[PDB]
Parts: sequence; structure tokens; C-alpha cells
Amino acid sequence: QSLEESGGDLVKPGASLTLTCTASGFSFGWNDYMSWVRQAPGKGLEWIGCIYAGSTYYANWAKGRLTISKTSSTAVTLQMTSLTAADTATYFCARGAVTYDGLGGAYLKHFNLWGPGTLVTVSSGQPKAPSVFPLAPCCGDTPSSTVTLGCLVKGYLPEPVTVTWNSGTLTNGVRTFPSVRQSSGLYSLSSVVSVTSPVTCNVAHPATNTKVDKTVAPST
Amino acid sequence: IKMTQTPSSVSAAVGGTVTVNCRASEDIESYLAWYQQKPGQPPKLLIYDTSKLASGVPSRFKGSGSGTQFALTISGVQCDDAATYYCLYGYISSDRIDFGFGGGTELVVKGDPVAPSVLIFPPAADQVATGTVTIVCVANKYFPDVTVTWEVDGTTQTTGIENSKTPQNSADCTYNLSSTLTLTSTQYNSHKEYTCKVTQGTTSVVQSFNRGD
Repeated sequence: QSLEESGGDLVKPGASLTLTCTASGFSFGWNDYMSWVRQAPGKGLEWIGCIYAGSTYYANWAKGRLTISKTSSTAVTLQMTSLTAADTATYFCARGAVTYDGLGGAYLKHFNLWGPGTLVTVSSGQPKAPSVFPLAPCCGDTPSSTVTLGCLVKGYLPEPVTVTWNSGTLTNGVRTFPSVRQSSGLYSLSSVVSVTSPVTCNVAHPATNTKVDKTVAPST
Repeated sequence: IKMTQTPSSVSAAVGGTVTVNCRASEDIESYLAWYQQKPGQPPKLLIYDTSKLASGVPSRFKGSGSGTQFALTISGVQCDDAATYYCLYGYISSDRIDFGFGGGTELVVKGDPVAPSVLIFPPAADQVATGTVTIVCVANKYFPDVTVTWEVDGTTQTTGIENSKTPQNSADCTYNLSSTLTLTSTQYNSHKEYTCKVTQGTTSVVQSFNRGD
């Protein structure tokens, strides 16, 4: 059984956004406290709240500005209001099992199932598709036996972009570095690959419904 | 409630042993869990109820402690263990909610030393027309960490540099690093020699190109 979060999007400061957590291969039942958990870029995990799948429990910093609900036996939602840049993060949904106290309380036993997460980006900028440029050794050099080529994926918003090589058949020797956020708020990354004897980087930017294929060759 | 993990970063040679600590601001008995997170992946449960191992986790991971002080001991560390580890405690009721992750502890796994190969990439021909130009330099498969310096006609650059480092390789403990220099189209045509120096202690490697060629 699995969980998948959906709804992450780029939104302006002040907006509201609803995320959904859909269960597959099981249903939300009376043994499940479904929790939301988030992680800002490069920071630690932060518990948001949980809903009993058979009434809600929020962290003190969240209570009063966001809501967790159960729509079905397969879906729970996170309704967030007055978003700010401090809410830019990955939002995971986790299936919790509890150990009851006997006095009316419950202790979180474990989160044994996590969705892959959805990205919420809070910014005033508009979505922007990346510019893709080939990375090749300078033309005024003597080519060698082997060569490393790549693609620069520059100036996009929001995350993420995905990068494959030759539509996924080329994997050995590929380094795709973590995205970096520039001063302007836009993101950039590069992907390099090593080969001997052309090659094509495939860049997908879901949030602008864009896919770019750049065929890279060494320049003589 | 507050979960304080000290220290925030630990290191050990492959095969050695590390201990991550988690302190609780109150007495929490035994309801403590440990989690492992690698970049880009959700967290994965390692231990719960202080010491019970989760389905599929090796015995090299060991829970400990009670009350206010707990610890996670990793024996026989491998490069695949390089990651961030979080403690977690949670209590809910109709009147009091006590939930909290620890701040996390990063584990750097020391492997075999490796010097970096370096590559420089001049800007594609279609960059300059955009008013901005980006030069990429890559440091491949290395350990321990490196530092990168950018020189444009012998003048060390200090603005417009972004560096990005992969996580440690699952089998190799090694890193890869990209270092990007961004200039204006005018700035880039104004100079000629562009050079990237990667320093790993006493050793260093330098790559360069000249705009004209």
C-alpha cells in the first residue's frame, strides 16, 4: 500500500492552497492517524498535524491557519491559508499508528508509510520555464578518447525539473546536481554525462507543461 | 516539548561506529522513534518505542535510553548509511498536544581518499545573446571535501558563484560538485581567460579556456 501527495503549486503570498493525500492499496481506517509533515529546503522535518480517520490535532504554530480534513476513505486534505515564504517546503503525508494511554491520550508509535511529497512554493514571481544550454569542452581543444557532456538548466520557477538522457536509456555516468536558488528567486541546475564516441538531455518542467530535448555534441 | 539532537553533524570511517543523541525537554518514558532521510526521499522509519527495530532494518542500528536522554548507535557504518537522522516524539489528547522532531543529525561517512578530476565548460554559443552568460565547472568523484576558486584574468572572483554538491555516493562515499560563474554578456566579452581551481588539501587541479578559442 502507498500514499501520493498532490496539489503542490506556485502561489502568491497571502493565497490559500489545498493539498491532497490519496491512499492506494488500502483505505483510511480507524487504526490510522494521517499526519502531514513538511520540510523547508535544506531544513529539518516539522510536524503539521494529524486527523483520526475513524477529529483533528494541530501543532501550536499551525492551529488557527490551516485545516486537515477527511474527504473519503482514500483521501485527506490540508487546507492552508495566508501562505508566506516560510511555507515554501515539501509536504509529506504519513500513516501513523498510535499506542493508547488508557487515560484518553495516545502516543505516536511510528510512521511506517510515507508519500513522496508535493512541493509548495510561495513567491510573487510567475512560473518560468528553464533555458537549456549544452555543456561541451571548449572548441579550441584537441578532443580525446572520452568526453563528458551535459546540459545547463537555467532560470526556472517553481521546482522541480527532471532530467533524463536519451529518453532514459542512458544512466551510467550521469551526474545531476541539486538545484540551487539564485538571488532572483529562480532555480538552476546542471547534468553531466560521460561517454566515448551524440547524446540528448531531456528536461521536463511540469509546472509550465514543458519538455525540452537538447542534442549535445563536442564542438571542434 | 523540544527535541534537541546534539551534535548536528557526525562522522566516522566506513565500518566504524557513531552515536546520535536526542534530548527531551520533559520525561517521555519510552515513546521515542528514529528516522533516516536521504536527499529527495521521504523519511524512513528505523526504530520506534526506543529500541524496537523496524521490518527490514539491520541489527547494526540500535536504539537506547529512556526518560530524557536517548541515542541511536550505528555499528558497522557503510557509505549507504550517509544520511540525516531525526528523533520524533508524539502525544495527542483532547487538551494537550506534544509533538516534535529533533533538529536532525547529518552523518558524513569517511571513505577512501580520492582526488577530483576537473572539467570546465565554456558557455554555449547562444548564451551571450541573452545578456547573461554562465560558466560551469565540475569536480568529479572525490573525497574529502574540496574548495573552488574562480579566476578571470588572474583576479579572484567573489560574486556570482553558486556551488552544488551531490550527496555521498551509495557505494563509494564520494562527492561530485558543480561550480557556476554567472556574468553579464558585456563582462564576459570584456575578459579572456577563465579558470576554475579545485583544491583538496595540498593537491589542486586547474582547468581553463580562453573566450576567443
